[PDB]
Formats: sequence, C-alpha cells, structure tokens
Amino acid sequence: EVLLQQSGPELVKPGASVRITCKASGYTFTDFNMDWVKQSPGKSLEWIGDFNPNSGGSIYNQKFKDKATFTVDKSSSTAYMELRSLTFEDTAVYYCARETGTAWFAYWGQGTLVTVSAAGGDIQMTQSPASLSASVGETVTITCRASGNIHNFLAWYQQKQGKSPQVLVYNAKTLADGVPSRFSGSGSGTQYSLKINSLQPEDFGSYYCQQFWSTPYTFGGGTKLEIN
Amino acid sequence: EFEGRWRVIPHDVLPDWLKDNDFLLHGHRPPMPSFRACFKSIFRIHTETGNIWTHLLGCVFFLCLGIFYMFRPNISFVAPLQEKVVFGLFFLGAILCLSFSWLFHTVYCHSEGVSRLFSKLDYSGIALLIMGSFVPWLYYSFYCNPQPCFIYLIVICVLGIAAIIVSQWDMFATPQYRGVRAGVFLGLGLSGIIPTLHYVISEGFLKAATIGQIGWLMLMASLYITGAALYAARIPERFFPGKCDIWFHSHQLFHIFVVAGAFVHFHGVSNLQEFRFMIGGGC
Ligand SMILES: CCCCCCCC/C=C/CCCCCCCC(=O)OC[C@@H](O)CO
Ligand SMILES: CCCCCCCC/C=C/CCCCCCCC(=O)OC[C@@H](O)CO
Ligand SMILES: CCCCCCCC/C=C/CCCCCCCC(=O)OC[C@@H](O)CO
Ligand SMILES: CCCCCCCC/C=C/CCCCCCCC(=O)OC[C@@H](O)CO
Ligand SMILES: CCCCCCCC/C=C/CCCCCCCC(=O)OC[C@@H](O)CO
Ligand SMILES: CCCCCCCC/C=C\CCCCCCCC(=O)OC[C@@H](O)CO
Ligand SMILES: CCCCCCCC/C=C\CCCCCCCC(=O)OC[C@@H](O)CO
Ligand SMILES: CCCCCCCC/C=C\CCCCCCCC(=O)OC[C@@H](O)CO
Ligand SMILES: CCCCCCCC/C=C\CCCCCCCC(=O)OC[C@@H](O)CO
Ligand SMILES: CCCCCCCC/C=C\CCCCCCCC(=O)OC[C@@H](O)CO
Ligand SMILES: CCCCCCCC/C=C\CCCCCCCC(=O)OC[C@@H](O)CO
Ligand SMILES: CCCCCCCC/C=C\CCCCCCCC(=O)OC[C@@H](O)CO
Ligand SMILES: CCCCCCCC/C=C\CCCCCCCC(=O)O
Ligand SMILES: [Zn+2]
Repeated sequence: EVLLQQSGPELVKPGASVRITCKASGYTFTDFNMDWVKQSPGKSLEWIGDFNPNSGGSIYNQKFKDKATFTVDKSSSTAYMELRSLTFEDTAVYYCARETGTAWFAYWGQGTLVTVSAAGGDIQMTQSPASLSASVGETVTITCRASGNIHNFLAWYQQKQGKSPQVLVYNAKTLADGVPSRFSGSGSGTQYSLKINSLQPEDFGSYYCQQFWSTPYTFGGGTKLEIN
Repeated sequence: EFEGRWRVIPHDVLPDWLKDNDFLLHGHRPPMPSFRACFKSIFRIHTETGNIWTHLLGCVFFLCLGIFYMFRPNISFVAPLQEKVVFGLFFLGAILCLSFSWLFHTVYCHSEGVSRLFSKLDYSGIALLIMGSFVPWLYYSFYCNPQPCFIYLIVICVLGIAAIIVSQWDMFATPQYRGVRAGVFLGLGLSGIIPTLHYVISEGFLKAATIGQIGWLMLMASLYITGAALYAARIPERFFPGKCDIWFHSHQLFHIFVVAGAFVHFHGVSNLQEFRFMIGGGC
C-alpha cells in the first residue's frame, strides 16, 4: 500500500532546469524522510541528499549542493527535486526513496529519466566481484568492504534492468519483508556479505550495498549477476 | 552529529520484537544495531527516555546510599559486620535490578538477539531486588527466632530462583504474557505474607503494630499491588492512546514505583535496625 509515484521522462536542452515530482501514498507523509538518488546510464547509484517533510530541513551530498534543491507540498503528500543548469553529465534516472527511521530504503519511486540533448538547438564501499555468472541451484557470495566502521548500518539492494532497486537486507542481517529465505546478510565493522543460497532464475540483476551510518550515504559499485 | 542519524517512527512500522505496547503510537526508536547509537539516544526524546533516566538516576542513588551505609560508624550497630552484610545484600539486589533495567531500556532497539538477552536480565533483576529485600527484613523480624528466619530465607531464595528460571522462557517476554509477568513477580513479593503471619502469631498484634511493621507492611503491599495493576493494565495510555507516548505511560510510572518502593522498604528495615540497636542483642 505504500507507493511513490514519480513524474514522467524529460528531454531538455543544456542550461535548463527540471523539477521531478514524487507523490507519496499509503502512509503519513511527514512521518519519514525522503531521499533522492541518481543513476547515470550503466552506472552505480549515488546519493543526492535527504529531505525531512516535517522539519523542512535538508542535507545535501556536497557533490550536488549547487545542482539539486529539495522542496515539499505537505497538503498533496509530494516531494520535489529541482535540477538546475543541466549539462550532459546530468543525463540519468533519478529516484526518490523513503526512509524508515534510519536511511535504508524499503520504498522507491519508478524513476524519472532526464535526458540532456542539444539535438533541436566519506565512506567508500568496495563491492566484489564486479560481475559473476552462475547456474540455478548454486550458492553465490557478494562481499562489501567499507573504508570506515559503519556500525552494521548497511543495506543490500537488488535491481532488475529498467527497474528501480528493491531492498533485500537492512541493518546488515535483517531480511526485509517479502524477501525469500535464500538471501542472508552477515558481517560487522567494515566487512559484510550477501549470500544467495539455491540460485533461482529471477535472481539475475545488479546487487548493491549501501551504508547509512555517516553522511553522505554511499553505495558500492554493484555486482551484476547472470544466471546460466 | 551526522553519524548514526535517526528519526522516531510510528508503532505500525516497528518489527515484531519491538511491538511491546500498541497504545504508544509514535515516538519509537527504530531498530539500530549500534551500541554507540543506542547509548547516544539516552540524550534523545523517544518512548524509552523516561524509562532509562528513572532507573539510571535510581541506580546511582542506591549506589551512593549503599556506599554511605557501608561507612557508617560501627558503634551505631549491635553487630556491624553482620548488619552491613544483610543491608549489603539488599543494596546489591536494588543496584543489579536498576542497572539491568536502565541498560535493557537503552539497548532494547539494538537487535532481536540483544533485546532478548537484556530482557531476561531485566526480569531476573526484579527477582534479585525482591530476594535481597527479604534478607534485612527476616534478619530483624526473626532476630530471636533462628529456625523460621533460616526457613523463610530458603523459601524466598527458592521462589526467586524459580522466577529467574521462568524469566529465561521466550514466551514469558511476549506482550500476551504481560499479566503472567505481573502475577509471578507480585506473587513473589506477596509471598512475604507467610513470614508475616508467622511473626504476628508469634509476637501478637500489639508488637507487630507497636513497632511500625504493620503500617509499613501495608504500604509496601499497596505499592506492589497498584504498581502491578498499572503495569498489567497499561493505565493511563489505555485511556489516552497517542497522548502518553513520551511521558507518564504505565511502564514509566511502574519504574517510579520500583524506586519509591525500594526507598520505603529501605526506610522500614532501617528503623528495625535502630530499634534493635536501642534494645541490644539480648534475647
Ligand atoms: C552500571 C554500569 C553498567 C555499564 C555502563 C555502560 C556505560 C558505558 C557505555 C558506553 C557506550 C559505548 C558504545 C560503543 C559500542 C561499540 C559497538 C559498536 O557499535 O560497534 C560495533 C561494530 O564494531 C560492528 O559493526
Ligand atoms: C564516600 C563517602 C562515605 C562517607 C560518609 C560516611 C558517613 C556515614 C554515612 C551516612 C549516610 C548519609 C546519607 C546520604 C545519602 C546519599 C544519597 C545521595 O548522594 O544521593 C544520590 C543522588 O543525589 C544522585 O543521583
Ligand atoms: C557493562 C554494561 C554495558 C553493556 C552494554 C552492551 C555490551 C555489548 C553486549 C553484547 C552482547 C550481545 C550478544 C548477544 C546477542 C546475540 C544476537 C544474535 O542473534 O547474534 C547472532 C548469534 O545468535 C549467532 O550465534
Ligand atoms: C491480591 C493478590 C494478587 C495475586 C498475586 C498472586 C498470583 C500468583 C500467580 C501467578 C501466575 C498466574 C498464571 C496464569 C497463567 C494463565 C495464562 C497463560 O498461560 O496464558 C497466557 C495467555 O494469556 C496468552 O496466550
Ligand atoms: C483476608 C483473609 C483471608 C485469609 C484467611 C487466612 C486465615 C489465616 C489465619 C489463621 C488463624 C490461626 C491462629 C492460630 C493461633 C495460634 C497462637 C499460638 O499458639 O501462638 C504461637 C506462639 O506460641 C508462637 O511462638
Ligand atoms: C554496598 C554496595 C554493595 C557492593 C559491595 C560493597 C563494597 C565492599 C568492599 C569493600 C569495602 C571495604 C571497606 C569497609 C569499610 C567499612 C567500615 C568503615 O569504614 O566504617 C567506618 C566506621 O567504622 C567508623 O567507625
Ligand atoms: C554483599 C555485600 C556484603 C557486605 C560488604 C561489606 C563488608 C563490610 C566491610 C568491612 C567490615 C567493617 C566492620 C568492622 C567491624 C568491627 C569493628 C571494629 O572495631 O573494627 C574497626 C573497623 O574500623 C574496621 O572496619
Ligand atoms: C541478590 C541477593 C539475593 C538474596 C540472597 C540471600 C542469601 C542468604 C544468605 C545469607 C544472608 C546473611 C544473613 C546471616 C544469617 C545468619 C546470621 C546469624 O547468625 O543470625 C543473626 C541473627 O538472626 C541473630 O543475631
Ligand atoms: C555494580 C554496578 C552495576 C553492574 C551491573 C552489571 C551491568 C552489566 C550487566 C550485564 C552485561 C553483560 C552481558 C553483555 C553481553 C555479553 C555478550 C557475549 O559475550 O555474548 C552473549 C553472552 O553474554 C551469553 O550469556
Ligand atoms: C542469557 C541468560 C542470562 C539471563 C540472566 C541470568 C541470571 C542473572 C542473575 C543473577 C546474576 C547476579 C548475581 C546475583 C547473586 C550473586 C551471588 C549471591 O547471591 O551471593 C549469595 C551469597 O552471598 C550467600 O551465600
Ligand atoms: C510467588 C510466585 C513465585 C513464582 C515462581 C514460579 C513461577 C512459575 C509459575 C507460573 C508461570 C508460568 C505459567 C504461565 C501459564 C501458561 C504457560 C503454559 O505452560 O501454558 C502452556 C499453554 O500455552 C497451553 O497449554
Ligand atoms: C519486597 C518487599 C518489600 C516489603 C517488605 C516485605 C514484603 C511483604 C509484603 C506484604 C505482606 C502483607 C502485609 C499485610 C499486613 C498485615 C497486618 C496484620 O494482620 O496486622 C493486624 C493489625 O492491624 C493489628 O492491629
Ligand atoms: C520492592 C518495591 C516494590 C514497588 C513496586 C513493584 C510492583 C510489584 C512488583 C512486580 C510486578 C510487575 C512485574 C513487571 C515485569 C516486567 C519487567 C520490566 O519491568 O521491564
Ligand atoms: Zn522496565
């Protein structure tokens, strides 16, 4: 019943500005923080910042401090993100993701593709392996290494092609609601693992880890898993 | 700080192991597997703030009372080594109880396993506070009668150990068993009725009443009963759901009753030793 519905795609010229909409439903809007995430084509996820609909306060990743502006419309349960002075580097899919107390993301919008065309006139997360291919029924292990202690504030996400990520594990070992028992998270300090027992055909896709211990929140580069 | 950031959450988004009282609708700490975040939250406003501070302050208070009692002049007692040992056991029971309580309430939101370990320590501490409080009390009450004093010590220790064992059972920590927990611990404190009848039969109404045992015992029994009733019934948050999330919910009032209960009990047994001092150790 929780849904985050984003505005449609945008094809804009360099130097323009766009406003992405995120319409939240199925819960009290002010109760949780809303985060904005960017994903360049064939790239990893990047944290833009977070917005508190209740306080009106926002924290931006320094990389986007001059690029993004977050706003809200409490009445209509909608969060907005203004992107200004658009360049070719800004071509990406932008997501809004909802927090649940701490910044692990149980809910994501479908994503808004922003295409910049002129045709008409800090904790590092090291993920490993970067890619792997395995047969159905086998076991796979993806590891995650943090440049600093993240005190078990880690989440694992699975992302199918053309789709938004979905949480598998949060708080290093807590299996998210509706996720099969095949998935298990472990680790502590700076070293974490995601184990997928008995691989299924639906398990292909990209896998990401995320730390939410220290701002700016960061993701690992991802692991592309292919099923034979 | 920008490390371990969190916001309170409504009761509906809590995992199962954190759903203790559904009359506390908002202000809950989210699950946080960091002891650093948990201990930092003592300085934050949430559903556990009052529970932490009442037993954090109560703990240091009894520790200062216990140290000061230990250094009282030896002339003031009929038998200071023995008397300090009995009071020492009471203070120990009160301090372990309050310490386990404030620590459990602090690390409650950590994880299911940490919460499970500290809830068992929390429950076990209540029994220790009750077992320890009988020691100075049976000592002065059966001062001249050693056979019942010895028997009643075995009974409170055997009943206390059974409560500690039952506190290890995972069903006992469930919200459905709230009333069972009130019954077990209330029974343990009320079992003091058996040695009380024995004292009254042996010494009479005038003696039990002249020495303030009877007035002080009625008050202790009152604190137990109203304290257990508030806890089992979730009063007043049952009558104002979402209005007592931070202040004066049942668990918080109960915590206050434990500290007050322990002080009134200390006061009662402290008067018994002063009386034993005035009449000497003669039997
Ligand atoms: C009655 C006295 C009872 C004891 C007093 C306790 C007070 C001292 C406690 C201070 C809080 C220190 C918290 C520090 C907790 C360190 C554990 C942590 O979160 O790191 C785990 C990582 O290594 C793995 O991800
Ligand atoms: C270490 C000092 C020991 C020397 C004193 C010995 C003299 C005989 C003892 C008399 C006991 C006096 C009662 C004094 C009671 C002390 C209570 C106290 O300090 O409360 C704690 C709270 O304020 C903090 O939360
Ligand atoms: C001096 C008092 C201050 C103490 C504060 C807390 C100190 C840290 C305590 C840690 C104890 C936690 C251990 C108990 C928690 C176990 C949780 C769990 O399920 O872990 C996986 C295992 O079950 C697999 O075998
Ligand atoms: C004025 C005196 C007050 C009485 C205090 C003394 C009571 C001592 C005994 C306490 C134990 C009572 C046992 C009661 C056991 C029945 C509850 C049970 O097992 O079911 C739990 C269900 O509710 C949920 O599935
Ligand atoms: C609320 C009331 C419900 C509970 C009812 C329970 C009633 C219990 C009372 C029983 C009366 C027994 C009286 C028995 C009186 C025996 C007196 C005696 O021989 O003194 C012994 C001394 O020599 C010892 O040194
Ligand atoms: C009471 C808290 C429970 C935890 C254990 C207490 C600590 C016991 C360990 C060591 C204490 C040894 C010192 C014991 C000192 C007690 C005697 C004293 O100093 O009396 C002064 C008067 O006699 C003046 O005449
Ligand atoms: C579980 C708690 C156990 C109780 C621990 C407290 C033990 C008391 C400590 C020391 C004994 C002090 C009483 C001493 C009793 C003898 C009096 C005397 O003349 O001695 C001179 C004193 O100044 C020596 O203290
Ligand atoms: C957390 C504490 C739990 C409670 C454990 C209680 C253990 C009971 C063991 C010992 C208590 C020490 C009391 C000492 C008991 C015998 C003293 C004696 O000789 O009699 C004294 C008077 O009756 C006559 O002058
Ligand atoms: C006298 C001042 C207050 C002292 C009261 C004691 C406060 C500390 C109490 C409890 C903390 C100890 C538990 C800390 C957790 C221990 C973790 C561990 O090694 O794994 C699990 C095992 O514990 C299995 O049992
Ligand atoms: C994970 C399981 C752990 C849950 C809680 C375990 C139980 C904790 C209970 C008690 C530990 C504290 C120690 C309390 C008792 C200390 C020893 C004592 O009572 O001495 C008696 C003698 O002086 C007389 O002979
Ligand atoms: C003065 C009281 C001293 C307390 C020490 C002993 C406490 C033990 C007594 C009661 C606690 C457990 C009773 C709780 C009652 C229900 C538990 C049970 O075994 O029921 C099974 C059901 O689910 C279906 O059959
Ligand atoms: C943790 C224990 C703290 C308190 C002390 C021990 C616990 C015992 C508690 C309650 C026992 C029930 C007290 C009930 C008091 C009964 C008094 C009685 O029958 O006297 C008649 C007089 O009116 C003659 O004029
Ligand atoms: C010795 C002083 C007594 C003063 C008030 C005590 C009330 C009666 C005792 C016990 C009944 C309540 C049991 C509740 C157990 C839940 C554990 C917890 O408190 O976290
Ligand atoms: Zn408590």
